[PDB]
Amino acid sequence: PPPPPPPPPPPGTPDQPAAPAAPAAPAAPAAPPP
Amino acid sequence: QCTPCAAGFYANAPDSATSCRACPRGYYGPYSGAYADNLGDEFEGPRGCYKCPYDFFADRPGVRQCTACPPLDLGGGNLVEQCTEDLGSQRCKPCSLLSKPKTARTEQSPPPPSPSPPPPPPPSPRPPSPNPPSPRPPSPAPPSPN
Ligand SMILES: *[C@@H]1O[C@H](CO)[C@H](O)[C@H](O)[C@H]1O
Ligand SMILES: *[C@H]1O[C@H](CO)[C@H](O)[C@H](O)[C@H]1O
Ligand SMILES: *[C@H]1O[C@H](CO)[C@H](O)[C@H](O)[C@H]1O
Ligand SMILES: *[C@H]1O[C@H](CO)[C@H](O)[C@H](O)[C@H]1O
Ligand SMILES: *[C@H]1O[C@H](CO)[C@H](O)[C@H](O)[C@H]1O
Ligand SMILES: *[C@H]1O[C@H](CO)[C@H](O)[C@H](O)[C@H]1O
Ligand SMILES: *[C@H]1O[C@H](CO)[C@H](O)[C@H](O)[C@H]1O
Repeated sequence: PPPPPPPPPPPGTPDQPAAPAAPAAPAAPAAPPP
Repeated sequence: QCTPCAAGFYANAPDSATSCRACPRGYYGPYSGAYADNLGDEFEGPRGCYKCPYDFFADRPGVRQCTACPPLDLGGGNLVEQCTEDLGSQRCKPCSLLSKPKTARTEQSPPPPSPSPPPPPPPSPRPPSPNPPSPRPPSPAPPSPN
């Protein structure tokens, strides 16, 4: 009798963790003069 | 099997890493397969996430490259260039108002990038093919007469 067949591959590997957003844009607009 | 850390990520060990991690805000990882040895800066390696240069900035943790400071536009015809106070920062401030200027930056600029690896060789020549069945011998003549 002939030999058996081969296996199938694994899937597609995972994606890197989606990065977070950015800062809250600025802090103090314009502190009061003296 | 082992998987190489993707771009913008570094392995938290020189040899047997357990999980890739994202580079910090002030750094950037250009290569694939960055690893972070523990000799000096924690988030730094020979191929690891480098800190952004003096002029360039980046804020996203996992990024391939930084970007230059944008030209600030306060209104009509006011394009004022911006720089950074320290070596690696995620915010670009006006170059006029920074305290320590280009004059006092005594850091020495790191070397160029070492060259790129050679290609993969061709597929090796298969061993020769098996010679055919050798021929047969002569055949026994019919018994001589009596
Ligand atoms: C000769 O042998 C090689 C194996 O190395 C190969 O099967 C060829 O197809 C055959 O002709
Ligand atoms: C190396 O040179 C750059 C200019 O590209 C800059 O002066 C840095 O301060 C220095 O480290
Ligand atoms: C690879 O070469 C560059 C210069 O091309 C640099 O010296 C690196 O330190 C080296 O590893
Ligand atoms: C291959 O490697 C070097 C770095 O070693 C560089 O990124 C080249 O651009 C690349 O072709
Ligand atoms: C097939 O290719 C390899 C390349 O690594 C080897 O040099 C020989 O050319 C042959 O085994
Ligand atoms: C005799 O010659 C060869 C062997 O010597 C072969 O078997 C032939 O079939 C037979 O006739
Ligand atoms: C009978 O046949 C054999 C075959 O070899 C032999 O030639 C004798 O001489 C013949 O008489």
